[PDB]
Formats: sequence, structure tokens, C-alpha cells
Amino acid sequence: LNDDATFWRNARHHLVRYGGTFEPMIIERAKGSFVYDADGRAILDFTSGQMSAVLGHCHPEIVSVIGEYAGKLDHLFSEMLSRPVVDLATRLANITPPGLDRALLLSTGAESNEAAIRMAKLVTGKYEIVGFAQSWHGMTGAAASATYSAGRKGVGPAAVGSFAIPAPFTYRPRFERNGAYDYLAELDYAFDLIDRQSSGNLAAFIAEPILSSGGIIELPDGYMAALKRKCEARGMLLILDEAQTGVGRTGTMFACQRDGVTPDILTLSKTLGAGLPLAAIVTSAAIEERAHELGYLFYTTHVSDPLPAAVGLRVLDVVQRDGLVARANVMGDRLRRGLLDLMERFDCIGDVRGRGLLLGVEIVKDRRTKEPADGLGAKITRECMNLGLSMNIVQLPGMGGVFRIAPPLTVSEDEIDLGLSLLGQAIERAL
Amino acid sequence: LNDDATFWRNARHHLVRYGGTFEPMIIERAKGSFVYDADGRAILDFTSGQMSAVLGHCHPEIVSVIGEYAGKLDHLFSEMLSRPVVDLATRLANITPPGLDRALLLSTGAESNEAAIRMAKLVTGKYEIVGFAQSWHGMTGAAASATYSAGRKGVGPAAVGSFAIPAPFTYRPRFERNGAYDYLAELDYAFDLIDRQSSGNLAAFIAEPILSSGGIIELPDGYMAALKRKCEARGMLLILDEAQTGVGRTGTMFACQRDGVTPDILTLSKTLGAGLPLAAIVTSAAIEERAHELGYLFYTTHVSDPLPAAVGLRVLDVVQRDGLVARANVMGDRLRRGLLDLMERFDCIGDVRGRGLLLGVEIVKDRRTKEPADGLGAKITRECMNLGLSMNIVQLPGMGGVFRIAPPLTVSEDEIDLGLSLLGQAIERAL
Ligand SMILES: *Cc1c(COP(=O)(O)O)cnc(C)c1O
Ligand SMILES: *Cc1c(COP(=O)(O)O)cnc(C)c1O
Ligand code: NA
Ligand code: NA
Ligand code: NA
Ligand code: NA
Repeated sequence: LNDDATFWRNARHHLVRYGGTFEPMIIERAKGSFVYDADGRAILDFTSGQMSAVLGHCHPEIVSVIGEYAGKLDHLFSEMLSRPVVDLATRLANITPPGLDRALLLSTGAESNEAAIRMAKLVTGKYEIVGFAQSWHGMTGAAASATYSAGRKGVGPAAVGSFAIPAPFTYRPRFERNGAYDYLAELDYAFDLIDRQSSGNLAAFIAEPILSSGGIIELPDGYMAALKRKCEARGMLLILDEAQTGVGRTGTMFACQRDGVTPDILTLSKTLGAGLPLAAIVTSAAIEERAHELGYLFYTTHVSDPLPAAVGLRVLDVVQRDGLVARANVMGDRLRRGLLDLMERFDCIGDVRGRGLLLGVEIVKDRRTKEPADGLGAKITRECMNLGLSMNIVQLPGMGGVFRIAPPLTVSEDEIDLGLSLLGQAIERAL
Repeated sequence: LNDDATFWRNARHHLVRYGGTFEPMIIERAKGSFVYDADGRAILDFTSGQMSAVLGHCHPEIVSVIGEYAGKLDHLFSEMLSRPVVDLATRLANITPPGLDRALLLSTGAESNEAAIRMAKLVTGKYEIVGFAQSWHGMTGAAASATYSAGRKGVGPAAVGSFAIPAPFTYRPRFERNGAYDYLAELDYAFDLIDRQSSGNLAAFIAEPILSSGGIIELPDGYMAALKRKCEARGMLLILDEAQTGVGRTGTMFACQRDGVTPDILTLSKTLGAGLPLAAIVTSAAIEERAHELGYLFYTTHVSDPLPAAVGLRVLDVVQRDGLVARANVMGDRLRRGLLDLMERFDCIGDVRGRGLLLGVEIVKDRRTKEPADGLGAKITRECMNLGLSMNIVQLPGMGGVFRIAPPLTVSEDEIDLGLSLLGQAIERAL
């Protein structure tokens, strides 16, 4: 039973609480699309852990590779190269769009964003960073100065020179031009304000192709291109954070591929490591040469370590080999349609958005008023869990609560169906 | 051969350069105290990789545990607890001094410092951070604002409210009081300046017990106690970063044990993971309760993940079980004496300092003038490598270059001797 006295005692006495509230089960094992409690109850992992386990839990290939390396090549002094590092870097250059040639291998998303922000500052000689008011780039420093979704209050001033602009949100438009939501005009409007506050040191713009923490907000068509143009005109670099969208999740290897806009710096993390701490930045040769001439330095304990790199490589091999990006379109289509059917059934589902296997469901009081549902999301979440479906909901000011759905790319037809089933029941139970 | 055309081509074309310069070998395997090149040449790893592999490379126990977990429990959604997380947290509370009760499990040193700095700010409601002018706390944000050893130039303003004070350096004293280097008077002097610049928002002081990146600088006797008192009087928390000193390296489980001063927040990283990315913060129940009441939030992709925690636990078990802290005193004594004998032989060795298995050797022009050796350290380093001894030297302004010596706690008597031997030869060859 999950109700182990010692376990719980130890947990209340020895853990720092870092947000949220601990689920009251004891996870004992994980496999594929499920996690299992101490009672052996199977729980469908509809979020791939923290949106990272693209290949599901404990995938045999990964297990196999972690094994070969753990006993052969583990961690090395930063100046020592090895084949997995070189092969992974080479691989990354080859599958990202042209113009993305050189990679830096790290451990976390925050590190990846910091490394990128630092290169941008060095190369341009400027220091102001612009991001979205609903962004999520991590908790460490700069990455945190660039994060507006949560964590700005009570901890003192943020980094000097940070600015945010509103993200385009088609579901709850707020900028009209001749009767329609004109998101490009909104962009123009936001940049003009920026231009007025800047001290003339605009270095880069950092963005997520799909705002994950911010409520599964997809940048609309032509937006990225318009953004990139805004940057070029100002001599700023464009940094794209694909921690959540990269590695096939949205139906393309990289989300940037869909739009066709290639960023100056691309950062990867959650999905690259598939559960293990591996992260990376990918940039053009020209940018790298410059940073190098300028003395760029970025040292971490685990940069270029062989084990994590061997794992990332294996992840890419599997994804390519098994046609997992394609699978993302197919299963994503199956899931989306199912969510749309739920929306047919229940008046509380206000919107179904996202792409591929990165979907969001916005819960509302009523479909016309679009009033956010107060307390219902929480109920729903509770029932899902009870029914055996692990979900995650996020609540942002001025929005209804949003369920972030993201099953493993390896998810089966049955699992998709099972999850759709448990969800409906949960909702029915929660009204 | 290490001279593989494709390898090198790929490396020059696809890797971001992040400082330093790549060693020209291809590491193919690692075991115990050695790494092996493509020619199968054994290289004695006198730095435990990047000062992390406390148990040497690929230790069978670690290999064993990585194995059990990789296939059973890997990564989980942040709100789900598991036994390795709870056991590790419990273990940490039990082996750190009284007053250190609750732990947060992360991935990197920078994250650990950020988490700690953020808790300090929240809890005190203030935001100014004080550190040492020679410190190294990581590259990510706050951790970086607190880092003065390198990386401050060219990347724009640092965090608002950062101040640094000089660290006590007995080898090159600069503060005299009645004919002697009075490091406590120096401290008083530094704080008075701080007091004058502060806006009245002093939140915490962050320090390393032994400044690693800064040149293996040991805080002298009574210093820590005096520091802690300076903090208490100002309502500031004391954060101790034991990334490099923790986990038996200096001869005690934690360096803080030697002095007997227990910090308000203790951070751990390099040594805890023994090569893998695992980090942690340990604080008192009182601090944690408060932060919690205040809404403390710290989310990372890998917080509380089962695999890394299982590894950390195994590391502690081994260390405790094999009497590795004690071993640190014994081998450290053997190494130190050997370094002292080298110092007998060569006029270029100006100082041998450090503790346990964390030692530094400062290279100088001449023993009296204490003039820093220009270019010799680099030669020496080169010859070591040629002879098969992997070393790391750091050069700081106003100091001679310093070799940072840190073999695995599992290092053998023979290995210590072999390294001492190769070192002498290297030096003899480099004059
Ligand atoms: C290396 C180090 C850190 C940061 O570790 P990373 O994993 O590189 O972020 C922090 N403090 C000290 C004293 C260190 O040596
Ligand atoms: C999670 C996340 C990051 C940071 O990852 P961490 O490992 O938690 O530091 C950065 N960007 C995005 C878009 C993320 O979702
Ligand atoms: Na490394
Ligand atoms: Na490319
Ligand atoms: Na986790
Ligand atoms: Na304790």
C-alpha cells in the first residue's frame, strides 16, 4: 500500500516543498506509457513524466545504452573529447536545418538558455533580452529573467534590461484591427513600445514555438517570420527554445521546420534526454566563430560528458528509425479528434489546441462567456487520478485552467483510447 | 590512433568552443583512476574528471545501481514521489549536522545555488547577495551573479545587488594589523564597506569552504565562525557551497564539520553525483517551513527524479561503508608529503595547500619574490600529459598558476606514487 507510515513520515520531515503538493502514492516502477504505485496499480502517464519521456519509461534501447556506457565511459574533464559527444554534435548539425551547424552539449534547459543568451550578448555586444509575458525558460538566472509565466514575485529585481511582449493568443484575442484579431499589428504595437524603452542595447529575442507553461499557446501562421524580421531589423538574434517541442513532438523533428524560420540559436533539453539530463544549443558557424574570437566561455560540470551524449544519440536513432515523428502526427490526430468528441459532449471544454502530441484543453464555465472554470479543473484532475490517468493542469491569470496533454511518442492506439475514456469519465464524475 | 581524420573533422566543424582547448586525444574508455586514449594509453585522472568522480570512473556499484534503475524507475512527473528520493533526502538529513533537516534534489551545482539563493531572498524579504571576489558558483544566473573568479566581462551588467569581498589568502596576504596578516580585521574592514553600499537589503552570504576555481584557497581558522557572526548580526543567511568539498574530499564528510559552523543552507553537487548530474540543497526545518508559508517554488525538469537519487544514495553508501572519508586523510597525507618533497627539489613550487584530497600547488618564478611563473605552468602541464598524468592548472590575476589536484577517494597508494613520479619528471623536463 501507498500508505506506508515510515515513507510518509520521512517525506514530511525531510523534503523541501517546492511547489505543488505531493501525489499521495508511492511510485515503484515505470514502463512504457505507465507508472505503477505501490499497490501495483497502473497509471497512464499522459504527460511523459514532466514532458520529457518521449520514448516512454525505461525503453529497452535506452536501458541498453545507459548500460554499455555506465561501465565503459562515464564522465570526463571538460577538455577531453570522446566519440559520443562528437557523434551527437555531428548528428544535431545534420538533422537541424541548414545554418545550424555547431552544438554545445549540456544538462538542463536552463543551462541551454543561459549559454545561448550569453553567446547572444557577447556576439552583439548588447545586453537587453526580450521574451513573452507568458514564457517558461527555466529557473536559473537569465533563463529566469526571461521567464514570465511564474516566479517573478517576492524574489527581488529581475535582470537589468529584460522586457516582455504579449504572446499572440487566438482563443482570447485582445488586439483588434478593423474588426479582426490582428496578431501582426499586435506585434508591431509591442515592438514600438520596446523601442521606446530600450537604452539601445537589444541583443536577442527568446521564444518557445508553442508556449507550454503559458497554456499550450501556439504562435499563429506567419508570426515567426514576422518576429524574425523584427529582430533582423534591430540587429538582434532570435533564440528558439524547443525544450518541449523538439525531437518530434509536434509532428516535425523541430517545430521551427513547420514555419520554415530558422533561428540564430536553437536550444534543446527535456525531449533530447528523454528523461535523463541532457541539453544542447545549436548555432551557425558564423555565430560560433565570432563568439570564439570574442572569448566565449561556458563551463559546467557536465559539459561534453560521454554517457549523457550516448543516450541522446540513441534517442535520435530510435526516433528516426521508428518513424516516431510521423507517428506523432497519426496518434496526435487520433487524440485530437477524441478530445474534440469530448468537447461535443461537455460544455466545460472551451478549446482544444496544440499540435502533434503536444495538446492543451482549456476548461471554462461556459463556452460563450469563456469564463474560466473555478475549481472544476482541480476536480477533474482528481477524478482522473482516481481512474488511473495522470494529468497536469496549469492555471494562468485571465485564462481557464489548461490541461497539458503529452503522451510518449511511443504511445499506442489503445493507450490513446484508454486515456480518452478515463478523461470523459472523470469529467462526467466531476460535474 | 588518436589521429582520426573524420573524428577531428567533425569536431572542428560541429562543436561550439566553450573555453580552453580540446586535448588532442580521443578518450575511449575510463576505469578507476585512469582514462584511456584511442591508442589504449592509460592516463592517470588526477582531477577525477572535473572534480566529480569521487569513486573513480565506472565503479561497479554505481554501474550496478544505474543498471537496476534504468530499467525500473527512471524519470517522473515532479509531483510524484518515489523511495530513492525519500531515502536520499532522509540520508542527507542524517549525515549532515544537526539543524540541516530538509533536502531538495536537483541536477547541477548552479541549480542548487539558485534554489538556495532564491529561498534566502524569499525568507528574508531582501535581495542583496554577498560572495567572494574569487568565487565559483556556476554559470547560471544568480549563481553567475555570485561568481567572481571568471566570466564577468563582456556579457553586460550582473544582478542588481551583488557585492563581493576579498577572500582571506594567507599565501599572499594584503591586510596587515600590527605587523601581521590579520584576516579577521580584513573581514571587519570588508563588511564595513558593504554596509556602506547596501540599500539595506542584505539577504545572504554565499561561500565555498575551500575556493576551488579561485586557486585552492582555504578559509583560515576561525574565519567561518567570524563570517557566520557577521551574517547573524545583519539578519543574513549563510549559504555554503560544498560542490567540491562535500562528500569526504577534504577528510570530513562535509567541510563545514571541520570548523564546526553549520550553515543556514548547504548546497551539494559534483561529488554527490560522482560523475552524473545530481545536486541538492539542505536546510533547517524552520527555514523550509517559512519558505513554504511564503510560497516557495522551484521547478526543474529533473527535480526528485528516481534514477539520479538512487545513484546518489549508492554513492553515500559506498563512502560510508568503505571508510572513504578516512582514506581521504591517509592518501591526502601521502600525496601532500610527496608534493612537499617536490617542493624540496624544485625552486618553482611556491606553495602546497589544501586539505585531504583537495590540494593546490602554486607555481612561481622564485620562492622569495613569489613572482608568478610566466608560461612554465603550461609547459609543466604539457609534459604531464605527455608522461600520462592528467592535470588542470588555473591562472588568476595576481597569483602564480595553480595546479588543482584531486584524485578519486578510491585512489591507491601506487597511483599516488605514480602521479608523484610523473609530476617530478614533468617538472624536470620543463625547466
Ligand atoms: C562546479 C561548481 C558549481 C556549479 O556546478 P555546475 O554543475 O557546473 O552548474 C557550483 N559551485 C562550485 C563551488 C563549483 O565548483
Ligand atoms: C522546462 C523548460 C526549460 C528548462 O528546463 P530545466 O531542466 O527545468 O532547467 C526551458 N524552456 C522550456 C520551454 C521548458 O519547458
Ligand atoms: Na565533461
Ligand atoms: Na543543421
Ligand atoms: Na521528477
Ligand atoms: Na542534519
